[PDB]
Amino acid sequence: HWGYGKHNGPEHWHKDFPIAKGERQSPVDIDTHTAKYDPSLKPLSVSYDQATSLRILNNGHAFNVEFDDSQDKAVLKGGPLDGTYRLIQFHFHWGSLDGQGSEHTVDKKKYAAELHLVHWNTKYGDFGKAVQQPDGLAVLGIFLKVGSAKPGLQKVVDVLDSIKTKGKSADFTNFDPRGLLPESLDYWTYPGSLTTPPLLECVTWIVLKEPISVSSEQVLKFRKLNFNGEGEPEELMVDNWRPAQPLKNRQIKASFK
Ligand SMILES: [Zn+2]
Repeated sequence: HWGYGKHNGPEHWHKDFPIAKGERQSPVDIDTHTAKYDPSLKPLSVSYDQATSLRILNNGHAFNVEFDDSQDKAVLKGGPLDGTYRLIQFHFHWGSLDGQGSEHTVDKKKYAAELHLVHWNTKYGDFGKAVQQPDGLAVLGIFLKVGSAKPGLQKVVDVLDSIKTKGKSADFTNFDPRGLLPESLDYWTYPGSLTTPPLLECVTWIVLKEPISVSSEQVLKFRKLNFNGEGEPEELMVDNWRPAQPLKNRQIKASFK
């Protein structure tokens, strides 16, 4: 039912998902004047050498690259996190134009896109159990700006033509998610939610300060995808981002000075 249209987009999600009006919704604007450096925050640790990508899928709202999360092959630890979080999928949100597309903003600035690397806490034993808990998920969010090409993104861009419409998928093995990281892993963190329905308040957000650069050619490939299924009227998969939600009572902490 839900999507990003005038009729079914973020403004309306609360009708079927009333947590959309909740106290810990994502994304948020990150005000660098109030998001204070916290010298107790630890560095992020990613152990991705055994990461095992399986498939890439157009699910009608984005494309997901899915990973084998049956063992500790690709894990996020440290930062604000207690214990071990396994990578299950990554996906992006992006705009129709370069000046919009990110979900998080930084002093109201919107980036061209935002990458989300979705991990779940092995405390809970599978993703479905994890999403029911406040400490269930950790999502690493990485901004994209348009400039030089990102070499590590090219493998993704090169298969998007094979999953144009909703429901299409392709084999996608041997993808290295380290290739999507920026050089600095300085971050902001706060407690929040999934940014699509069901909007569950189960996420420790970790949003990197440093954007990655992608080329105009790369992000243009994103914008050729379709929200629709095969044989339906074309609706380009663009502006699949939720806008900033109220911070309410929450604290955003910065890992860096
Ligand atoms: Zn996302």
